[PDB]
Amino acid sequence: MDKNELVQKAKLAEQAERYDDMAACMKSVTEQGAELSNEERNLLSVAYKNVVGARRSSWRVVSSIEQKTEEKKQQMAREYREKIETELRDICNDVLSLLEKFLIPNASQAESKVFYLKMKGDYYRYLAEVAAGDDKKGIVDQSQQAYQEAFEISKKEMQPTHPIRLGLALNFSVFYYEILNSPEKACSLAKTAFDEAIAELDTLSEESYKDSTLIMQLLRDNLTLWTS
Amino acid sequence: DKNELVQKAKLAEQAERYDDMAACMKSVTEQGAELSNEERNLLSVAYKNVVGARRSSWRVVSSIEQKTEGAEKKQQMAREYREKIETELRDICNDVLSLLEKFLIPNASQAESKVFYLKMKGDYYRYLAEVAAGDDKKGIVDQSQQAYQEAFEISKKEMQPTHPIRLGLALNFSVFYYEILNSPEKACSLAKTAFDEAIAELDTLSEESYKDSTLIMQLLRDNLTLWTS
Amino acid sequence: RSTSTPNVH
Amino acid sequence: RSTSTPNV
Ligand SMILES: [Mg+2]
Ligand SMILES: [Mg+2]
Repeated sequence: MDKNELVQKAKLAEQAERYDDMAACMKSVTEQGAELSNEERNLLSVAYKNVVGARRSSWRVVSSIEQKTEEKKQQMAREYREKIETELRDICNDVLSLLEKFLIPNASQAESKVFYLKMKGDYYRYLAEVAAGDDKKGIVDQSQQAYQEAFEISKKEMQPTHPIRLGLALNFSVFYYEILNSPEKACSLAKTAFDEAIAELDTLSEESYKDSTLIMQLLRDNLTLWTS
Repeated sequence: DKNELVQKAKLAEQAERYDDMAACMKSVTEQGAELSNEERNLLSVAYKNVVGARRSSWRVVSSIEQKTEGAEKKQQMAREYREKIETELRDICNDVLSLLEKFLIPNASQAESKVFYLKMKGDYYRYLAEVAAGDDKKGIVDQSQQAYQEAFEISKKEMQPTHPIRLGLALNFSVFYYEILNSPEKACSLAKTAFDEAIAELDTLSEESYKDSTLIMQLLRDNLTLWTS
Repeated sequence: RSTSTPNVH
Repeated sequence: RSTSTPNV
């Protein structure tokens, strides 16, 4: 099928709340090799965010039950967490490898580079949420490095209020808080991203202001939550 | 182990993974032994959640198909996806309906279990009716009517007017009249008498099903006010 | 859209 | 639980 048909299919699936369909469309659009338009890019992101999101959320629930059941009830919770975990790693590995094979090497401008480098940061972070063993330190460093290169590219080439730069600070700050356990570096990173944007609320445009202000709100709420 | 399959079902349920949930209770029902009623309720919640996600996707896309009055490409694409969704939805309804015919109804040994499973049978044929077109549809509608009606007869004879299950049956049977049979006056009078009869015997409410009865009475009355609009 | 019997549940 | 960037 042709890219534009697949896109319209993805939008039907989205409207129907059938995100696995949605991801399968956008995955196959990506596999055609062409650079993604940015409506398309957003579609890929939404599909995959909702598909891992359901697992992340089941994983968390079954994880809590597993650790709060000291019998053979624990054996059953463990096996179910693991089965959930392995679906979740399959979802991240899929996005991760779409990002290595198509999306990052095709990115022509800073904006897209930051977008995908961020996504690569995120999907590594979802894998880190869930990793045990020697696995962990590698996954984490992957995530950190993807964020870091994205961060550097946005401080040099995007405005302080660009939604995609703001979003990257928000998620990079979350990585520092949640994964690395460095609340102090997470706060400083979020606080500067909020302050630099709030001093240029001029300069937002019509296509971006709802997103940029909503992210600024979350930077602040996180700030509030982490200073408690 | 019937009890493992049931413990996983509850786990699936907490993880919001209703297809896993439904697969557990499916194979539980296939062990061929009468379901307990904690079990029967797990089965019913599972498939209600599994089929409900399809019904809701069906309505969305079926609506897009109507708003795209050609617009032929968009309407064709919407039609196709509708039909893909329909076929998942028929598989789910058929799965449940053979569980009802093969295990649950034949094994129901108490009146309240029979009404529960005949109502359920009314329900899944109704979900198939929502979505049938043409030849199929009369047969499907008949079967839904017939299951509710049998249920309705047993429940008037055996259960108290405020029993959650008898109230739920009147609620669904009346929704069948209004929505599938397009007979609103018959829907209104079924719902109104089921409400009035439960108000006449508020003393039959018990502590442990109070809440469900009271909630369904409210839903009865809300349909009525909607249908009289 | 009419309301049918919800989960208990 | 921290909040990350939502969908647009
Ligand atoms: Mg329902
Ligand atoms: Mg995010």
